[PDB]
Amino acid sequence: PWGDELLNICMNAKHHKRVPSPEDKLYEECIPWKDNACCTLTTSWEAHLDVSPLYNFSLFHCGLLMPGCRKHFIQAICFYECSPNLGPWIQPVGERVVNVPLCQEDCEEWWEDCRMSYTCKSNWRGGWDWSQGKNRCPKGAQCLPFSHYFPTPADLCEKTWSNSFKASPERRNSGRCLQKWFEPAQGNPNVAVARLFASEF
Amino acid sequence: RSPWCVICDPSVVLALKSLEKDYLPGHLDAKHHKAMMERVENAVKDFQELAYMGVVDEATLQKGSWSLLKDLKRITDSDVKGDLFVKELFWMLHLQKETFATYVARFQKEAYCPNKCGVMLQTLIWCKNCKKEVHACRKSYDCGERNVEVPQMEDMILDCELNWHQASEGLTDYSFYRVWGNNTETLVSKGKEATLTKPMVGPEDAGSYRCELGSVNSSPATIINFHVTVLP
Ligand SMILES: *[C@@H]1O[C@H](CO)[C@@H](O)[C@H](O)[C@H]1NC(C)=O
Ligand SMILES: *[C@@H]1O[C@H](CO)[C@@H](O)[C@H](O)[C@H]1NC(C)=O
Ligand SMILES: [Cl-]
Repeated sequence: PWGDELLNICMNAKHHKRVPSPEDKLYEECIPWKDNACCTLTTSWEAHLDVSPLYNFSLFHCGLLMPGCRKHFIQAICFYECSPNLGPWIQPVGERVVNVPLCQEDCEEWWEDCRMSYTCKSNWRGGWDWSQGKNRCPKGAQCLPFSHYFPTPADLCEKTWSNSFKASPERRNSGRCLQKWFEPAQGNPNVAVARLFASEF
Repeated sequence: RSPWCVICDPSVVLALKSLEKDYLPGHLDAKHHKAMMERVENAVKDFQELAYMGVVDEATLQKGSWSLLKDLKRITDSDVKGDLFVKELFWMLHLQKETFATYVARFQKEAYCPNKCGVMLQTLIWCKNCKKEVHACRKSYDCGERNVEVPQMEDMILDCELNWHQASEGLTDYSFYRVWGNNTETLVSKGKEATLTKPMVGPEDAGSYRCELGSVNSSPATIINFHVTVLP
């Protein structure tokens, strides 16, 4: 009826805590989730690594990203790894997450801050040259601005992480979309969203 | 497809504008100026010589720029004209780019993120857009334990300094904590001093200590743990 089954839980993926609980200490961008996290300190740290061991997926493939752009991606990782408010979007493929609605501001700022940075592909979900252990751009793939390969914010949100996220037309504080980062001072705006979606309505 | 990082130096771009407006009139047929410059601008807008990350430190950039400027001035001071001038100039740009590639490859292998543990913030310049911003070099969460034995009644010095600290940006204070067996801590000093001195030590000063070098950011730049033995 209200999906409490689906509230305050962690997905069964390889890095996740089996159940959420508070953390004394999380690294940088993952701190907003301290209160109650699906990530350990180690996980939160690993989210900030160049070629983070979590996915062995390189952000530098077209060269080092502008720091502003790197920040967005890392936050996305913290969110996926640490959020306890994802139940409604969990699916088995041992579980993943599908079409989590990221508020338009989240996708817009991300897109905006990565405009100057460079990539070679528009579907990062596959088709890379994988020979070094880490992905590199395949034969003939040109490095160009993000705004070329992801013409809209929506493209960026949805395609980088294989439809884990959905770019919502809904804006923030609507009750109906999640933030991939939030200021810890202001308290977690995703809890109510989670509750809403767990419900029949 | 990337610019030659050297145009991120204003003196370089101004030197090239001066070449166009001041040098070409007296040294090359007027009917060639336009095309010559288009060709130079293209030389600088693409740098094919280079696993290149597209970044450079101010030092490397400067070295490159100084070098290019020395050679360019060599040519303009020689007062050379016409086909000769054209050939020398483009040879020189070419040579310079190759030289610079060397400087970059060295920088990547020696000066980029030289920290071996912890987190160093270092300013870099992004070649594609000349934008100068600070990059976080993340090596390890830790910097690892120090085992330290101090003769009773000599002074205990705990050194938190690493080589790279002085060069890193966005660092704040060295914090030293005692780590008690009951899982609590006490902050014993917090300051710009990289070492902790505790004089004329007794058995009561043995045990665990931790250094945190603080960051303008949310997390510390260096964590070092010390285990102190007092030798009677
Ligand atoms: C990342 O690389 C390591 C080391 O080569 C490999 O063993 C591991 O399976 C990779 N991690 C993931 C999560 O795929
Ligand atoms: C923990 O142990 C230390 C050292 O024995 C003692 O001074 C301190 O009062 C203890 N702290 C607490 C909170 O019990
Ligand atoms: Cl959340």
